[PDB]
Amino acid sequence: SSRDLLLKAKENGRKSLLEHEAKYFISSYGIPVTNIRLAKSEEEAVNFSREIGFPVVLKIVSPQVVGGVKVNLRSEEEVRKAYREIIENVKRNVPNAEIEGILVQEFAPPGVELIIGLLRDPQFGPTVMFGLGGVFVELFRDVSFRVAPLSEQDAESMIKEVKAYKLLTGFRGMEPVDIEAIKDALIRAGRIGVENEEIAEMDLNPVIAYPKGIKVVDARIILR
Amino acid sequence: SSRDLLLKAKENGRKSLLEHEAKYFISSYGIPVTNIRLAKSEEEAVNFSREIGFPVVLKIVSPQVVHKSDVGGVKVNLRSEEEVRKAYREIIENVKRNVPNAEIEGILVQEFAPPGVELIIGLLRDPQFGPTVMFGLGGVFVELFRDVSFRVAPLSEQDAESMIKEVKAYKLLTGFRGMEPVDIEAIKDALIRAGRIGVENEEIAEMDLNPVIAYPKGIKVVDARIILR
Amino acid sequence: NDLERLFNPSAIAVVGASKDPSKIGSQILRNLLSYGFKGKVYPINPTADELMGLKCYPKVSDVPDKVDVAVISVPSDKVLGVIDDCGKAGVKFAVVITSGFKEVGNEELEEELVRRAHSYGMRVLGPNIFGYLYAPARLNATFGPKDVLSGNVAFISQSGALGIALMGYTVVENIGISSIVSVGNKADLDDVDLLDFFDKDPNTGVIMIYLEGIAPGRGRMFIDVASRVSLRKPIIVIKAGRTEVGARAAASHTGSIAGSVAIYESAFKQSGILMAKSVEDAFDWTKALSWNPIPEGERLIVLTNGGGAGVQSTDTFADNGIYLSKPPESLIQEIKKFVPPFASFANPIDITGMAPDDWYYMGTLAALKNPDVDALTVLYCQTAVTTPIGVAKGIVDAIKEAGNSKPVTVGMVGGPEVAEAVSFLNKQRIAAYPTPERASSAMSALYAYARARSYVMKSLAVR
Amino acid sequence: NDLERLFNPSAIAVVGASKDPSKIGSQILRNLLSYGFKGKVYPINPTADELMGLKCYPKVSDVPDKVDVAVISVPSDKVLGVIDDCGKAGVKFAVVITSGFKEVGNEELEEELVRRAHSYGMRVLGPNIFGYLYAPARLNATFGPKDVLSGNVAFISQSGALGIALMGYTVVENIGISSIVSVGNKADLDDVDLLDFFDKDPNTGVIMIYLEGIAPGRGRMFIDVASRVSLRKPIIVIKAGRTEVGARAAASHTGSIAGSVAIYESAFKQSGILMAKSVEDAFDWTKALSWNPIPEGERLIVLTNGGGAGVQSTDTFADNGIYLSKPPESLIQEIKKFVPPFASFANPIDITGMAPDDWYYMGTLAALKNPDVDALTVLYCQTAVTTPIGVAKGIVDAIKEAGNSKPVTVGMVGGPEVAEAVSFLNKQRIAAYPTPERASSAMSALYAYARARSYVMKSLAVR
Ligand SMILES: CC(=O)SCCNC(=O)CCNC(=O)[C@H](O)C(C)(C)COP(=O)(O)OP(=O)(O)OC[C@H]1O[C@@H](n2cnc3c(N)ncnc32)[C@H](O)[C@@H]1OP(=O)(O)O
Ligand SMILES: CC(C)(COP(=O)(O)OP(=O)(O)OC[C@H]1O[C@@H](n2cnc3c(N)ncnc32)[C@H](O)[C@@H]1OP(=O)(O)O)[C@@H](O)C(=O)NCCC(=O)NCCS
Repeated sequence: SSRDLLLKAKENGRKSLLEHEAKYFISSYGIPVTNIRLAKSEEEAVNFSREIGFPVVLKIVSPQVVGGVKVNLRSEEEVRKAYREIIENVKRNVPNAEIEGILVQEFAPPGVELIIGLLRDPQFGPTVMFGLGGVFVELFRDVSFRVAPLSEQDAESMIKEVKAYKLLTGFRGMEPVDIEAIKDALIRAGRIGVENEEIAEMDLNPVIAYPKGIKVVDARIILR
Repeated sequence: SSRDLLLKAKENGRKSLLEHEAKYFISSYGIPVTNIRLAKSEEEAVNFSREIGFPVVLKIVSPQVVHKSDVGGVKVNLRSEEEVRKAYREIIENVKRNVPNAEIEGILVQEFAPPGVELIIGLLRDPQFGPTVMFGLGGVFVELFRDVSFRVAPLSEQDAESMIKEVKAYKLLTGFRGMEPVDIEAIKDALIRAGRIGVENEEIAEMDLNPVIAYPKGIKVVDARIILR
Repeated sequence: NDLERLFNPSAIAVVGASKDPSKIGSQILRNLLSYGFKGKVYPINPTADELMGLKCYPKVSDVPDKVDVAVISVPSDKVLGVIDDCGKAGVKFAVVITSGFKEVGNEELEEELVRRAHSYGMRVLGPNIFGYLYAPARLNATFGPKDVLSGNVAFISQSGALGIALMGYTVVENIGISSIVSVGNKADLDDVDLLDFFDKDPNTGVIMIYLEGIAPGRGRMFIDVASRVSLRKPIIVIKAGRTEVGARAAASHTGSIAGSVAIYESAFKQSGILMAKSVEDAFDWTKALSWNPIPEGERLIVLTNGGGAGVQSTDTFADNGIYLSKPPESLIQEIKKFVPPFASFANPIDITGMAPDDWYYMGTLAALKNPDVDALTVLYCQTAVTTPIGVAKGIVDAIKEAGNSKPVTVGMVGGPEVAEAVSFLNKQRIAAYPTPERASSAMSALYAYARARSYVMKSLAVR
Repeated sequence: NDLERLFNPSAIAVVGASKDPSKIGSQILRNLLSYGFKGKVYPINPTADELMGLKCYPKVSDVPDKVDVAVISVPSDKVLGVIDDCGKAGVKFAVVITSGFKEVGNEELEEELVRRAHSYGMRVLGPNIFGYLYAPARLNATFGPKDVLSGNVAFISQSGALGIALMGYTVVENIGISSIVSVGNKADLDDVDLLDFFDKDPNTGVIMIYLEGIAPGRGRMFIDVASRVSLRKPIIVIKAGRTEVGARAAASHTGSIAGSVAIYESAFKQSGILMAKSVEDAFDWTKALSWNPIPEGERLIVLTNGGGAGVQSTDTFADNGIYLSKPPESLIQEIKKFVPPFASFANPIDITGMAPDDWYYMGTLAALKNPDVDALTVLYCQTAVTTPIGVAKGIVDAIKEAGNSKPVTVGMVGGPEVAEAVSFLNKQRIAAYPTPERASSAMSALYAYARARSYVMKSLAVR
């Protein structure tokens, strides 16, 4: 029934999942995510913001699509300013879209950023990619690949493959992170690719790693 | 001349140059540095900060305390002449209690240095090849990954340029997310002058230019360590 | 699908043989007969009634026999016609020498060839190949060299000219072959099908592959199969297109799109495959894996006369992630009986340059007998004090008198006499090389395979 | 510091020659006469009247002649004694074979040897060496092989056994030698002093060095000299201790502290030196640099039959930072006159596997004559259609008839017939190799040296 999300999307001609639907999906596979709900108004949002815990951040959720992001809403009375401002911000900057709502997102503590990817190679089919976030993939292209399904051995070794690995084993002002949780996530990522033929690619970016556990902060799922 | 700093130090049994003496020295070789002045009082501190521009950082300059940050002898981001006096006295208060009989040559006033791409320029003496210049990007890229390059002095412009491109973190200099490309020519210049310092001054055992900040135009050495022998 | 009848056919037909002995079909026919095929050979030609002293037939289906394999050597405009006759005759395998298919842009024709074959339950090798050879069946269905050295190495080649050349190179490098298979365009039968056969084949112990690319949607299966094979038999892949620029060059000559370099490398790791960057590496490793058991531990011992070769060896090993450890005291003391006190026992064990022949025998023997030694590399630098052949014989004797089976490579440096000694050792299936680095690279392949096998074992560990 | 009289002596004395032909001093003496030294040879022995038919003397100072060089082959406890006599006799160079100095911990003795020598204005080679050879003076003062091929390559070895072995290996690899110099412990004369001599020597065109380490405070001078030599003559260094663990191993066998690996690599770059990680690389490169001028441009052309070898070559070149470019249209048009239209002209230029012998001649000729082509690598895969020797001869003819001197390497793959063809080509000083990767690696060394020379030129540019 998690697949309902992929079916409803395919039904509505969409070739990707909205930010919140994407997280719900990977969460159903046991990959930890930052907790969220999608605002259907300010009233729903503030209570939703009241519902999941503070502080809370707001974004934009529309199949269409810039200045659509806020930060640190501390108070349920205070929340009201930022939503209007976004819907106030969007129209002046950009005119048209079906707005499913505004995302009410849980705050994520700072940590070591990671990248977990899923692509489909013509030869080998679903392949999982790993690398550390920031400049280490965007700039240096320091990534590793394993063809799914992933064994625990595959997961462990592809993590140690990357040249930025030492950023996981503790360094200046940063304690070592939970490698087991990363291995777990990499294997479940591969599982998502093997099982769902209708997923063309998946980007877990950024993923934050803590001394215990990890959190997917943003998830991107393209369809086909 | 510049060598007076190295001579007075050898005379006083010291085996390194004080932070300010190190900067005066490398500045005399044409390596741009973060602007600084030595305060001999409360009054002088205020005029120098007025002169250097705000905000300003203050430090104690004394041969006794090796690290100033945790002794409580450093005050960051002082924006006003009222802020410096407050910070000035607090340092002279922290200092006496943490060490009563340190010799205080004065208080250092540092120019605030804008954020940029941090670099490391080093000078070591190899048994085989003598004075050698080291280069690498700051932060984790040298401390953790050990991504550095070496060239034996004296450095030609060709040596300087290629040793910069040698390092694996080079692309952090050619522009990336939220950062414009930096002045590579200024880096080359500094690397050559660093090697010159090593060749000419036999009494220098090692030199660490760390951190060095790189901007779209020019660079600035923020901290300099010169060990003697 | 079972390939038993392809490698061990009762009857084989050669379509395209001619009275002209120069034509390729005739070259194949000549190799079959000379190599000594013990089954039935049926030349097929529109006009001739007798070729090479054998009754010829105008068509395969006119043959009063069940033909297992048909080697097709006729122009592309005639191939489909022969396929139908072959299908009608119930031949199970069509080995298509013919060129002019996907590699030259005519992909439409290739897909038709395979389609029509399958409709008769017939399988296609190639097309665009130089044939295949299987030593255990005395079967040489190629137009390459008429002979190869017998052994346990299977060679699969996606390249034509290089493959047929390397076939001849195996003789020079003293590599024993069990099979040569040109796979060419891989329109149908590919490396996965062959790996399945060589997995089962007790005659094949090592598998070497020149691989430019695999078909879309075939890679997952490739890993599953290769991975299980690697558990019992080492696989060496010479990857054509290890670079972006080389990948595109291979893509052109092949007539297919170039796959991701990084992902191929990952697949090879997950399969426990050793990737060679060059022909020499592949053959040097192949030779060592074909003639040695896997080391049971990391107590590798290097034996040398003079530090020069030892240091080159230490550097080479380190480049391959292999680090020598201090030798067993039992060994040192055994060697200290003839070696001067000043000599170095740090591993490599230096027995000094002026060491005589018998010292190689005693030292090699002592090392192999010792239960704390897993593997041995012996390095020799020629001097007037020794004789290269006497050293080689000393090593042979020490292997046989150790009465065991531990991995051993030899590196010999010197003049014409060393070239002879090295040749001599390889003739006895002892991995010997003309430099210390290459000997150290060979031993490193034994360890690389051990670690590759271990990777796959852990990868298949049950949850 | 002039070493003219060391390599070109009028008179040389061998101290330690004996009636016993087995002793090392006698082996040296036997090589001097056999190699055909035209100067005066003076055996020195306490008792003998005549060795090898030559008037022997009890000591060097009793010789009625000015002795330029003395080869000392006596135990370490007698060396100082001989040094004093040599000094008295005004000898300019003491070549000390004797071992048992700094390499075994007796550093005091070594420093004394050098001291006493210097007091007489005498220079010391070694100690702990196997001697030296200079072909242009028909001088073989070693106890290694009695002969070498004549050529323009100088080889300097800090390793004893490996060095003396590699001396013999040069013959097998067909490398023409101008000099062999064992430098051993480098107590006095080192690579800097020798580089200065070989700089001026019109007989030496390439310099190859087996280098374990340089003396403290000597590296700066090493770069100044080596960089200056690199401008006209390529230098190849086989660095022993390219790894931390290997550096330590080299340090032990040498008896000195290990220097920084990264800093040695930098110094070599600043000197325009090619660093080889293996003996095979060094010799493969040496062979190419010795027989070819540096390319004057980046217009490298690869010529092959079948893409297999071409792709291996493309991969190897790219690994060495060399990328092929589209060939000149004039060339394509000249070749298209005999090559089929479907063939690939992307560079590598594929002339198809079934190409006959003459096509290599025509294609090699067209490539060399074309003024837009700077360098050529020819790859050949043996097939029944060609003859390896006919291909080699076609290449020889095309080089001669091109009437120019452009860099050329050849890669040939096949059976015994290819092994002979390759030998044949190297016999005519045409760099030929048994695999495409090694031929492409050889050509890459020409370009690496060009770029290395360019590096030194720019560093020495006047600001
Ligand atoms: C080393 C490498 O490069 S390996 C690369 C892979 N292979 C290649 O490159 C092969 C290149 N060549 C080809 O592809 C060619 O088309 C070949 C080899 C298949 C055929 O070339 P040819 O021998 O010249 O073909 P040809 O037309 O002469 O036919 C061969 C014989 O088969 C006969 N033949 C033709 N049609 C038929 C048929 N339907 N049934 C039976 N025999 C037939 C011909 O009559 C001829 O015999 P003949 O001398 O009595 O007339
Ligand atoms: C140099 C070395 C070879 C000498 O060993 P050796 O030949 O047995 O030495 P000996 O004691 O026999 O002396 C050699 C000859 O010189 C003679 N000799 C000794 N002192 C002499 C002197 N002062 N003047 C002249 N001749 C002298 C000896 O009488 C002997 O001649 P003989 O047989 O007629 O008596 C040995 O000490 C050595 O270092 N060997 C190792 C070399 C090596 O490994 N080099 C590194 C490159 S691999």
